[PDB]
Amino acid sequence: HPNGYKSLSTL
Amino acid sequence: IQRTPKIQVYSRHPAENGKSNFLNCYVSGFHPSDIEVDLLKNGERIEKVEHSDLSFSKDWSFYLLYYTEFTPTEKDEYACRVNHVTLSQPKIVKWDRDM
Amino acid sequence: GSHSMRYFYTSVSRPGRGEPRFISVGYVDDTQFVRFDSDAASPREEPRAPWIEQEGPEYWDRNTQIYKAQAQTDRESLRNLRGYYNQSEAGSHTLQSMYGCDVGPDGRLLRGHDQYAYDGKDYIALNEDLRSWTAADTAAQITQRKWEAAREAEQRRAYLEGECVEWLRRYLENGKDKLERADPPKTHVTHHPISDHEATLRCWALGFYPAEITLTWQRDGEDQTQDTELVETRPAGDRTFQKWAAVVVPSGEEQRYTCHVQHEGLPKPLTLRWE
Repeated sequence: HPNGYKSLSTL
Repeated sequence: IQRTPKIQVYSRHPAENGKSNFLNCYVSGFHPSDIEVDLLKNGERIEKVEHSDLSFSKDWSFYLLYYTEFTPTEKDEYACRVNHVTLSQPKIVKWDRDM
Repeated sequence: GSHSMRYFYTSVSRPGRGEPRFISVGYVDDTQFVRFDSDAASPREEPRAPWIEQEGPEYWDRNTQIYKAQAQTDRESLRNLRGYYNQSEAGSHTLQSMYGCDVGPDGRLLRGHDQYAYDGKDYIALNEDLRSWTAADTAAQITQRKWEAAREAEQRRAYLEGECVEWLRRYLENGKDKLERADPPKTHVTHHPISDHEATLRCWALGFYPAEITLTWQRDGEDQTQDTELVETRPAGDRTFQKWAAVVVPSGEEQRYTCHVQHEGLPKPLTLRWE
Protein backbone atom coordinates (compact mmCIF):
# COMPACT_ATOMS: atom_id res chain seq x y z
CA HIS A 1 0.00 0.00 0.00
CA PRO A 2 1.48 3.38 -1.03
CA ASN A 3 1.73 6.23 1.46
CA GLY A 4 -1.32 8.36 0.68
CA TYR A 5 -0.56 10.66 3.62
CA LYS A 6 2.30 12.45 1.85
CA SER A 7 0.77 12.71 -1.64
CA LEU A 8 0.27 16.50 -1.17
CA SER A 9 3.68 17.28 0.40
CA THR A 10 5.88 19.40 -1.89
CA LEU A 11 9.65 19.63 -1.68
CA ILE B 1 24.82 13.40 -12.88
CA GLN B 2 25.16 11.07 -15.83
CA ARG B 3 25.73 7.36 -15.81
CA THR B 4 26.42 5.00 -18.72
CA PRO B 5 24.29 1.86 -19.12
CA LYS B 6 25.69 -1.61 -18.39
CA ILE B 7 24.31 -4.12 -20.94
CA GLN B 8 23.81 -7.89 -20.86
CA VAL B 9 22.18 -9.96 -23.61
CA TYR B 10 21.04 -13.46 -22.63
CA SER B 11 18.29 -16.07 -22.74
CA ARG B 12 15.89 -16.99 -19.94
CA HIS B 13 16.64 -20.73 -20.39
CA PRO B 14 19.69 -22.58 -21.72
CA ALA B 15 19.64 -22.15 -25.49
CA GLU B 16 18.36 -25.16 -27.44
CA ASN B 17 18.06 -24.84 -31.20
CA GLY B 18 14.41 -25.34 -32.12
CA LYS B 19 13.17 -24.67 -28.56
CA SER B 20 11.24 -21.48 -27.86
CA ASN B 21 12.97 -19.21 -25.34
CA PHE B 22 13.14 -15.55 -24.28
CA LEU B 23 15.89 -13.18 -25.43
CA ASN B 24 16.70 -10.60 -22.73
CA CYS B 25 18.55 -7.29 -22.80
CA TYR B 26 19.24 -6.05 -19.27
CA VAL B 27 20.24 -2.37 -19.10
CA SER B 28 21.35 -1.09 -15.71
CA GLY B 29 23.43 1.49 -13.85
CA PHE B 30 22.32 4.44 -15.98
CA HIS B 31 21.06 8.01 -15.37
CA PRO B 32 19.02 9.90 -16.53
CA SER B 33 16.24 7.37 -17.28
CA ASP B 34 15.56 8.02 -20.99
CA ILE B 35 17.00 5.10 -22.95
CA GLU B 36 16.49 3.46 -26.35
CA VAL B 37 16.68 -0.32 -26.56
CA ASP B 38 16.13 -2.49 -29.61
CA LEU B 39 16.58 -6.22 -30.00
CA LEU B 40 18.00 -7.25 -33.38
CA LYS B 41 17.63 -10.46 -35.41
CA ASN B 42 20.43 -10.57 -38.01
CA GLY B 43 20.67 -6.79 -37.70
CA GLU B 44 17.00 -6.00 -38.22
CA ARG B 45 14.99 -4.77 -35.17
CA ILE B 46 12.41 -7.15 -33.71
CA GLU B 47 8.94 -5.71 -33.60
CA LYS B 48 7.31 -7.20 -30.54
CA VAL B 49 9.60 -6.30 -27.69
CA GLU B 50 8.21 -5.70 -24.21
CA HIS B 51 10.01 -4.14 -21.26
CA SER B 52 9.71 -4.05 -17.48
CA ASP B 53 8.47 -1.14 -15.36
CA LEU B 54 11.17 1.44 -14.62
CA SER B 55 12.87 0.90 -11.27
CA PHE B 56 16.19 1.91 -9.78
CA SER B 57 18.89 0.66 -7.50
CA LYS B 58 20.26 1.73 -4.22
CA ASP B 59 22.71 4.16 -5.84
CA TRP B 60 19.61 5.65 -7.66
CA SER B 61 20.64 4.35 -11.08
CA PHE B 62 17.88 2.87 -13.22
CA TYR B 63 17.42 -0.60 -14.69
CA LEU B 64 15.11 -2.17 -17.26
CA LEU B 65 14.68 -5.59 -18.83
CA TYR B 66 13.77 -5.71 -22.52
CA TYR B 67 12.65 -9.12 -23.71
CA THR B 68 10.92 -11.02 -26.50
CA GLU B 69 9.91 -14.60 -27.22
CA PHE B 70 12.29 -16.27 -29.67
CA THR B 71 13.53 -19.65 -30.94
CA PRO B 72 17.35 -19.79 -31.31
CA THR B 73 19.16 -21.56 -34.15
CA GLU B 74 22.69 -22.44 -35.25
CA LYS B 75 22.92 -19.63 -37.81
CA ASP B 76 20.68 -16.79 -36.58
CA GLU B 77 22.57 -13.96 -34.84
CA TYR B 78 20.87 -11.95 -32.08
CA ALA B 79 22.00 -8.67 -30.55
CA CYS B 80 20.96 -5.68 -28.42
CA ARG B 81 21.32 -2.02 -29.47
CA VAL B 82 21.25 0.70 -26.80
CA ASN B 83 21.43 4.47 -27.07
CA HIS B 84 21.66 6.87 -24.15
CA VAL B 85 22.71 10.48 -23.71
CA THR B 86 26.05 9.23 -22.31
CA LEU B 87 26.73 7.24 -25.54
CA SER B 88 28.13 8.98 -28.64
CA GLN B 89 26.69 6.33 -30.98
CA PRO B 90 24.44 3.31 -30.45
CA LYS B 91 26.10 0.39 -28.64
CA ILE B 92 25.46 -3.12 -30.02
CA VAL B 93 26.17 -6.22 -27.90
CA LYS B 94 25.78 -9.61 -29.57
CA TRP B 95 24.01 -12.54 -27.92
CA ASP B 96 26.37 -15.34 -26.84
CA ARG B 97 24.42 -18.36 -25.56
CA ASP B 98 27.36 -19.33 -23.34
CA MET B 99 27.20 -15.99 -21.50
CA GLY C 1 13.12 -14.38 7.79
CA SER C 2 13.33 -10.61 7.49
CA HIS C 3 11.23 -8.75 4.88
CA SER C 4 10.73 -5.36 3.27
CA MET C 5 8.16 -3.35 1.36
CA ARG C 6 9.40 -0.58 -0.90
CA TYR C 7 7.96 1.93 -3.36
CA PHE C 8 10.05 3.71 -6.01
CA TYR C 9 8.80 6.92 -7.61
CA THR C 10 10.47 8.56 -10.61
CA SER C 11 9.39 11.99 -11.87
CA VAL C 12 10.94 13.42 -15.04
CA SER C 13 10.07 16.95 -16.15
CA ARG C 14 9.52 17.58 -19.83
CA PRO C 15 10.05 21.04 -21.27
CA GLY C 16 7.00 21.59 -23.38
CA ARG C 17 4.79 18.82 -22.20
CA GLY C 18 3.55 20.43 -19.05
CA GLU C 19 3.30 17.55 -16.78
CA PRO C 20 6.21 15.33 -15.72
CA ARG C 21 6.13 11.65 -16.41
CA PHE C 22 5.42 9.91 -13.12
CA ILE C 23 6.15 6.21 -12.60
CA SER C 24 5.74 4.21 -9.41
CA VAL C 25 6.63 0.59 -8.73
CA GLY C 26 6.01 -1.32 -5.51
CA TYR C 27 8.05 -4.26 -4.22
CA VAL C 28 7.95 -6.88 -1.51
CA ASP C 29 11.60 -7.95 -1.18
CA ASP C 30 12.60 -8.63 -4.78
CA THR C 31 9.03 -9.19 -6.09
CA GLN C 32 7.38 -6.39 -8.02
CA PHE C 33 3.64 -6.43 -7.27
CA VAL C 34 2.17 -3.05 -8.40
CA ARG C 35 2.94 -0.32 -10.92
CA PHE C 36 1.59 3.05 -12.02
CA ASP C 37 2.51 5.04 -15.14
CA SER C 38 1.08 8.53 -15.75
CA ASP C 39 1.73 8.10 -19.50
CA ALA C 40 -0.74 5.24 -19.89
CA ALA C 41 -3.96 5.74 -21.81
CA SER C 42 -5.94 5.52 -18.52
CA PRO C 43 -3.41 5.71 -15.66
CA ARG C 44 -4.20 3.41 -12.77
CA GLU C 45 -2.46 1.10 -10.40
CA GLU C 46 -2.04 -2.33 -11.99
CA PRO C 47 -1.19 -5.69 -10.40
CA ARG C 48 2.17 -7.24 -11.22
CA ALA C 49 2.26 -10.34 -8.98
CA PRO C 50 -0.52 -12.96 -8.74
CA TRP C 51 -1.15 -12.64 -5.02
CA ILE C 52 -2.17 -8.98 -5.19
CA GLU C 53 -4.95 -9.57 -7.76
CA GLN C 54 -7.44 -10.54 -5.03
CA GLU C 55 -7.42 -6.97 -3.68
CA GLY C 56 -10.80 -5.27 -4.17
CA PRO C 57 -11.83 -2.36 -6.40
CA GLU C 58 -11.43 0.08 -3.52
CA TYR C 59 -7.75 -0.91 -3.23
CA TRP C 60 -7.04 -0.03 -6.86
CA ASP C 61 -9.22 3.08 -6.98
CA ARG C 62 -7.74 4.55 -3.81
CA ASN C 63 -4.13 3.84 -4.82
CA THR C 64 -4.79 5.26 -8.30
CA GLN C 65 -5.95 8.50 -6.69
CA ILE C 66 -2.87 8.54 -4.42
CA TYR C 67 -0.54 8.27 -7.41
CA LYS C 68 -2.51 10.92 -9.35
CA ALA C 69 -2.13 13.38 -6.47
CA GLN C 70 1.53 12.39 -5.98
CA ALA C 71 2.21 13.08 -9.66
CA GLN C 72 0.82 16.61 -9.33
CA THR C 73 2.77 17.15 -6.11
CA ASP C 74 5.94 15.92 -7.78
CA ARG C 75 5.27 18.38 -10.56
CA GLU C 76 5.28 21.21 -8.10
CA SER C 77 8.30 19.80 -6.21
CA LEU C 78 10.22 19.82 -9.51
CA ARG C 79 9.49 23.53 -10.03
CA ASN C 80 10.50 24.31 -6.47
CA LEU C 81 13.72 22.33 -7.08
CA ARG C 82 14.43 24.23 -10.31
CA GLY C 83 13.88 27.46 -8.39
CA TYR C 84 16.25 26.36 -5.58
CA TYR C 85 19.11 25.70 -8.04
CA ASN C 86 18.40 28.62 -10.48
CA GLN C 87 17.90 26.20 -13.39
CA SER C 88 15.89 27.26 -16.43
CA GLU C 89 12.46 25.76 -17.07
CA ALA C 90 13.58 24.44 -20.45
CA GLY C 91 15.57 21.70 -18.74
CA SER C 92 14.53 18.15 -18.00
CA HIS C 93 15.21 17.07 -14.39
CA THR C 94 14.59 13.91 -12.35
CA LEU C 95 13.10 13.42 -8.85
CA GLN C 96 13.19 9.91 -7.38
CA SER C 97 11.58 8.76 -4.13
CA MET C 98 12.18 5.57 -2.21
CA TYR C 99 10.33 4.58 0.90
CA GLY C 100 9.05 1.63 2.89
CA CYS C 101 9.52 -0.51 5.98
CA ASP C 102 11.54 -3.57 7.06
CA VAL C 103 10.07 -6.23 9.38
CA GLY C 104 11.72 -9.08 11.28
CA PRO C 105 10.55 -12.70 11.40
CA ASP C 106 7.88 -11.75 13.97
CA GLY C 107 6.55 -8.84 11.87
CA ARG C 108 7.73 -6.03 14.15
CA LEU C 109 9.02 -2.89 12.45
CA LEU C 110 12.82 -3.04 12.17
CA ARG C 111 13.33 0.14 10.14
CA GLY C 112 11.49 2.73 8.13
CA HIS C 113 12.89 4.48 5.06
CA ASP C 114 11.88 7.65 3.21
CA GLN C 115 14.42 9.49 1.04
CA TYR C 116 14.80 11.47 -2.17
CA ALA C 117 17.27 12.08 -4.98
CA TYR C 118 17.37 15.01 -7.42
CA ASP C 119 19.09 14.32 -10.75
CA GLY C 120 20.60 11.15 -9.26
CA LYS C 121 22.28 12.59 -6.12
CA ASP C 122 20.95 12.22 -2.56
CA TYR C 123 18.77 15.21 -1.66
CA ILE C 124 16.97 14.67 1.67
CA ALA C 125 16.38 11.58 3.80
CA LEU C 126 14.34 10.71 6.88
CA ASN C 127 16.66 9.55 9.69
CA GLU C 128 16.34 6.23 11.47
CA ASP C 129 14.52 7.80 14.42
CA LEU C 130 11.75 8.80 11.92
CA ARG C 131 11.66 12.25 13.62
CA SER C 132 14.30 14.19 11.67
CA TRP C 133 15.84 14.67 8.25
CA THR C 134 19.36 14.74 6.84
CA ALA C 135 19.58 17.38 4.13
CA ALA C 136 22.35 16.89 1.61
CA ASP C 137 22.26 20.47 0.22
CA THR C 138 21.64 24.17 0.63
CA ALA C 139 18.56 23.50 -1.49
CA ALA C 140 17.55 20.53 0.64
CA GLN C 141 17.97 22.75 3.71
CA ILE C 142 15.06 24.83 2.36
CA THR C 143 12.96 21.68 2.05
CA GLN C 144 14.03 20.73 5.60
CA ARG C 145 12.92 24.08 7.08
CA LYS C 146 9.54 23.74 5.38
CA TRP C 147 9.12 20.11 6.49
CA GLU C 148 10.18 21.02 10.03
CA ALA C 149 7.48 23.71 10.17
CA ALA C 150 4.91 21.28 8.67
CA ARG C 151 5.93 18.48 11.08
CA GLU C 152 6.32 16.28 8.03
CA ALA C 153 8.38 13.60 9.79
CA GLU C 154 5.46 12.82 12.10
CA GLN C 155 3.29 12.11 9.06
CA ARG C 156 5.90 9.79 7.54
CA ARG C 157 6.17 8.01 10.89
CA ALA C 158 2.39 7.57 11.03
CA TYR C 159 2.54 5.57 7.78
CA LEU C 160 5.86 3.76 8.34
CA GLU C 161 5.01 2.51 11.84
CA GLY C 162 1.34 1.91 10.98
CA GLU C 163 -0.14 0.98 7.62
CA CYS C 164 3.22 0.23 5.92
CA VAL C 165 4.03 -2.71 8.25
CA GLU C 166 0.35 -3.72 8.43
CA TRP C 167 -0.06 -4.18 4.65
CA LEU C 168 3.40 -5.80 4.34
CA ARG C 169 2.36 -8.47 6.82
CA ARG C 170 -0.83 -8.95 4.82
CA TYR C 171 1.11 -9.33 1.54
CA LEU C 172 3.64 -11.76 3.05
CA GLU C 173 0.71 -13.86 4.17
CA ASN C 174 -1.19 -13.61 0.84
CA GLY C 175 1.91 -14.42 -1.19
CA LYS C 176 3.36 -16.78 1.43
CA ASP C 177 3.65 -19.42 -1.30
CA LYS C 178 6.19 -17.25 -3.19
CA LEU C 179 7.49 -14.75 -0.58
CA GLU C 180 8.48 -16.96 2.37
CA ARG C 181 10.01 -19.16 -0.33
CA ALA C 182 13.69 -18.83 -0.97
CA ASP C 183 14.35 -20.67 -4.24
CA PRO C 184 17.92 -22.02 -4.19
CA PRO C 185 20.02 -21.75 -7.35
CA LYS C 186 20.17 -24.75 -9.63
CA THR C 187 23.83 -24.82 -10.59
CA HIS C 188 26.27 -26.28 -13.11
CA VAL C 189 29.73 -25.65 -14.51
CA THR C 190 30.53 -25.44 -18.21
CA HIS C 191 33.89 -25.87 -19.98
CA HIS C 192 34.99 -23.57 -22.82
CA PRO C 193 38.45 -24.09 -24.34
CA ILE C 194 40.39 -21.00 -25.35
CA SER C 195 43.51 -22.65 -26.82
CA ASP C 196 45.32 -25.99 -26.66
CA HIS C 197 46.40 -25.30 -23.07
CA GLU C 198 43.81 -22.80 -21.71
CA ALA C 199 40.14 -23.29 -20.87
CA THR C 200 37.37 -21.24 -19.25
CA LEU C 201 35.32 -22.78 -16.44
CA ARG C 202 32.00 -20.94 -15.94
CA CYS C 203 29.94 -21.44 -12.78
CA TRP C 204 26.21 -20.91 -13.39
CA ALA C 205 23.47 -20.16 -10.87
CA LEU C 206 20.00 -20.17 -12.40
CA GLY C 207 16.41 -19.87 -11.26
CA PHE C 208 17.10 -18.47 -7.79
CA TYR C 209 15.16 -15.94 -5.67
CA PRO C 210 15.90 -13.50 -4.03
CA ALA C 211 18.68 -11.78 -6.03
CA GLU C 212 21.40 -11.78 -3.31
CA ILE C 213 23.97 -14.48 -4.07
CA THR C 214 27.71 -15.07 -3.87
CA LEU C 215 29.69 -17.20 -6.32
CA THR C 216 33.33 -17.82 -5.48
CA TRP C 217 35.94 -19.89 -7.32
CA GLN C 218 38.73 -21.70 -5.46
CA ARG C 219 41.86 -23.51 -6.66
CA ASP C 220 42.81 -26.08 -3.99
CA GLY C 221 40.59 -24.31 -1.48
CA GLU C 222 42.21 -20.90 -2.06
CA ASP C 223 39.86 -18.04 -2.99
CA GLN C 224 40.48 -16.50 -6.43
CA THR C 225 39.78 -12.90 -5.37
CA GLN C 226 41.50 -11.58 -8.46
CA ASP C 227 41.32 -13.74 -11.64
CA THR C 228 37.54 -14.28 -11.32
CA GLU C 229 35.23 -12.78 -13.96
CA LEU C 230 31.82 -11.98 -12.44
CA VAL C 231 28.68 -10.70 -14.17
CA GLU C 232 26.18 -8.57 -12.31
CA THR C 233 23.19 -10.57 -11.13
CA ARG C 234 20.50 -10.31 -13.76
CA PRO C 235 16.72 -10.97 -13.95
CA ALA C 236 15.54 -14.00 -15.92
CA GLY C 237 12.16 -12.37 -16.68
CA ASP C 238 10.19 -14.88 -14.54
CA ARG C 239 10.89 -13.30 -11.10
CA THR C 240 14.02 -15.47 -10.70
CA PHE C 241 17.60 -14.38 -11.19
CA GLN C 242 20.77 -15.51 -12.92
CA LYS C 243 24.49 -15.05 -12.31
CA TRP C 244 27.77 -16.59 -13.35
CA ALA C 245 31.45 -16.48 -12.44
CA ALA C 246 34.37 -17.63 -14.60
CA VAL C 247 38.06 -18.47 -14.28
CA VAL C 248 40.62 -19.20 -16.97
CA VAL C 249 42.39 -22.44 -15.97
CA PRO C 250 45.31 -24.46 -17.41
CA SER C 251 44.25 -27.50 -19.35
CA GLY C 252 44.84 -30.63 -17.33
CA GLU C 253 44.30 -29.18 -13.85
CA GLU C 254 40.52 -28.40 -13.95
CA GLN C 255 39.59 -30.65 -11.07
CA ARG C 256 41.74 -28.46 -8.82
CA TYR C 257 39.17 -25.65 -9.21
CA THR C 258 35.97 -25.58 -7.19
CA CYS C 259 32.95 -23.25 -7.29
CA HIS C 260 31.10 -22.31 -4.09
CA VAL C 261 27.52 -21.00 -4.24
CA GLN C 262 26.08 -19.33 -1.12
CA HIS C 263 22.43 -18.23 -1.10
CA GLU C 264 19.68 -17.65 1.43
CA GLY C 265 17.90 -20.76 0.25
CA LEU C 266 21.03 -22.90 0.76
CA PRO C 267 21.53 -23.97 4.42
CA LYS C 268 24.87 -25.38 3.29
CA PRO C 269 26.79 -23.72 0.46
CA LEU C 270 26.94 -25.78 -2.72
CA THR C 271 30.36 -26.88 -3.96
CA LEU C 272 30.60 -27.51 -7.71
CA ARG C 273 33.22 -28.84 -10.09
CA TRP C 274 33.37 -29.89 -13.73
CA GLU C 275 31.81 -32.13 -14.65
